[PDB]
Amino acid sequence: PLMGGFGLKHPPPQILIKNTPVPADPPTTFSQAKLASFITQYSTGQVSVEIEWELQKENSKRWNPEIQYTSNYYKSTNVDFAVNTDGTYSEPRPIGTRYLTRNL
Amino acid sequence: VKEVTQNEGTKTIANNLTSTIQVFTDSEYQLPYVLGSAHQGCLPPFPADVFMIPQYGYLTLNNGSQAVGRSSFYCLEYFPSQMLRTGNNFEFSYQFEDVPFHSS
Repeated sequence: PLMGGFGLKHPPPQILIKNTPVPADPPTTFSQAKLASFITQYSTGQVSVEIEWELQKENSKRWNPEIQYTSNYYKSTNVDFAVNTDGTYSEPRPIGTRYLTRNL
Repeated sequence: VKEVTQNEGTKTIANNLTSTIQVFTDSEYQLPYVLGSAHQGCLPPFPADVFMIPQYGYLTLNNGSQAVGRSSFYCLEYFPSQMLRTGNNFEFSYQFEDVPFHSS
């Protein structure tokens, strides 16, 4: 994929969910028209997704230290990757996946 | 292994029986792989020639002459290597992965 990712011929199936329609009271005389009146309704619940990942461990003879991803040492008004005073979670920066080096 | 020493203008060469040499193969390909650039120093075509062994070096990421943060340094003494005196010998065997025939 050009956005980056894992191209999959059979990706994880997409899960579809819908509230079953519940009709409001029909008339007492029969009518062929479909029922256009429903009870206003919504649903809530919990969802768990669990992915097992396989890792390729870094094995390298490089003598000097690697570059690592580290948080800023200096003081700040609020912590990065944490809620603010109002309770809003924010992500300060995009975090790329490549800090390690290999030989080309 | 031979020691050579200079006295005034005369040169003299003598066996050093207790000295060693260090030999290792990089089986795991953890070093910059410097073969395949068509450098000199291969075994001579004609078997009666004696050849000098070329010096090993490698290049790393640069900006101008200066080094960047991803530049790697490799200490070769940091691999395991076999040490051989004058009675010792060295051997290893390698098997090529399946590769298509060169079409001649």
